[PDB]
Amino acid sequence: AVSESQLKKMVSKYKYRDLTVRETVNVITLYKDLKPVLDSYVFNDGSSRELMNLTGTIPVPYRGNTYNIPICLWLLDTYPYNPPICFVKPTSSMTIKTGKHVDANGKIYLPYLHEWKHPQSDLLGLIQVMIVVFGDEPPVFSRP
Repeated sequence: AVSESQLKKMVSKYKYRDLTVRETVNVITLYKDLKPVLDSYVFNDGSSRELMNLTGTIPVPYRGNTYNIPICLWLLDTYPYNPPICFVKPTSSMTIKTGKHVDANGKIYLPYLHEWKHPQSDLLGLIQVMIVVFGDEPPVFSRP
């Protein structure tokens, strides 16, 4: 019950709508898998706010097979800086291989993303980085 029409109304509060709606579509439309979501956050029950996110899975060649590495997407109206946040949410069967980018908090803080600044930031690359980092050695593994 959240079509493109309703999406606009949900992302109307955002400042960079044209960039927030184009960045998401570009991905979900290219990776034909990422599903758009809308979750509002609160500051210790002191103040709420509308927030959009993207949850889905991304294939990956490993061990001679095609594994799926689930990952979530976070968005902001402008704060703290501007760039969208990244997070991972694997399944109970999967795990979180601690490393340099895949911390124990399902975070994906990458150097390429840390020092990332538009106009090269379209969200399309934000997903590609993981496709490469996870394409060499997926951390979501579960030690079969």
